[PDB]
Amino acid sequence: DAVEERVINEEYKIWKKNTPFLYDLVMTHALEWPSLTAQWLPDVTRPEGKDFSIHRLVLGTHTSDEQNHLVIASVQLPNDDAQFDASHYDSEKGEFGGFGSVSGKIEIEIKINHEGEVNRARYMPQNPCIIATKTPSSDVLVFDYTKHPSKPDPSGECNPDLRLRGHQKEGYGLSWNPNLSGHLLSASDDHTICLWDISAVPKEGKVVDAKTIFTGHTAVVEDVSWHLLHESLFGSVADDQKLMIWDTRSNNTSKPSHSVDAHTAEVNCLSFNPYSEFILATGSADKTVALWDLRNLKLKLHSFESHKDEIFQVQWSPHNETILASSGTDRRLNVWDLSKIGEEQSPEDAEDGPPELLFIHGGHTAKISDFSWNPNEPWVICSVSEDNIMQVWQMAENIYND
Amino acid sequence: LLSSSETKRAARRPYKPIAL
Ligand SMILES: [Ca+2]
Repeated sequence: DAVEERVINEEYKIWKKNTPFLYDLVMTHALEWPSLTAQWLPDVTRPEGKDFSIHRLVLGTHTSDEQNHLVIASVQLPNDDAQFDASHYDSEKGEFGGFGSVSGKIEIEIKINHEGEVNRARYMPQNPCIIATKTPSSDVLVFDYTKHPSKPDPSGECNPDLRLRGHQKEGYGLSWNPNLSGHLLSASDDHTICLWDISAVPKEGKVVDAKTIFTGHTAVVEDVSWHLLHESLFGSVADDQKLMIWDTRSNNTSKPSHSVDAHTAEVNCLSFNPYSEFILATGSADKTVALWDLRNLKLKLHSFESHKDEIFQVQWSPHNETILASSGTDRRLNVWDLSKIGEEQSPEDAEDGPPELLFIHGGHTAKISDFSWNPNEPWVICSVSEDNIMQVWQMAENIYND
Repeated sequence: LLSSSETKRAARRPYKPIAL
């Protein structure tokens, strides 16, 4: 279908022209290879007497034939004081271009040799130097990036600090317990969820077997996530259309504490609200994000509808309890605002979606694999797609601020 | 720049050009 490909490119051209109206910040960067994963690291540095701050991303590569890498990248973001750079006028477009219109703001800092594509990479909250990765093989890997060179050996020899065993297939779900240092959950296409405790690894060993294996799902487990306050609770979602809440203290690992028929299709992602301890979201192939209360899982609270294809990722804002975002197979990324649920709309606005749909990011031209909210700069998002594009963006203030 | 109605409208209509 060459016509749809032509339409997408023409629609991108319209979105690009519009950016100064809708964004305070928009950067588009072409990675050497596409990344399946994206997570902002928590640290930020503010060098002396300069107009920018430096933030960092955990990324990966997706090469079919070539050497893949675990990647750490730096991103410069402008301070509120900063001056406009007017040295890049363009007579064709009739514009100066904003912050990061040209190369200079994004850089690859570290590349660590990694066997196969990086399906997902997530840092350990208690020690951001530690990064777990999901590979196309069964072995979940842990890297302490300070124990590695910044520039890799060209042999491409993958030498992880730990190799975590338990699974029979690859997966995507990866979640560190923010209250129990070293406790990692993993989901897989083998229908299981594994749990490792790496806080007390003997003698500087290199392999670790799974402490527990949860076997409740009857299909591919797509995502897993710890509760953010309760160290024994965690959720999982799967192609069996189910949301499961698990208790690690329970003696039966084949049955969850609770099971819910959450969707009319595969459930691909979940995320706990970081402010409200009972709220969580799930995304699905039925094109909806569902909202849940842990204290009554029989009743779905709400359904966010508008997405034009399957949803694979969902994340809450780290700064605003009412704000979340979702992405998937369609090129658009949606930002929702639950406070605006039920607000009456004119028919003209209702054509574009329900009132709780705050923003549609149209900067990508291919399936979005992952995105991450910047924990230190409110409203900044990093999103990555299958065509190599990485965008760091921020919608215009007046969209969310009246 | 634009009214609340128009800025919201542009926020949910990514692929339609913005005019004044
Ligand atoms: Ca609150």
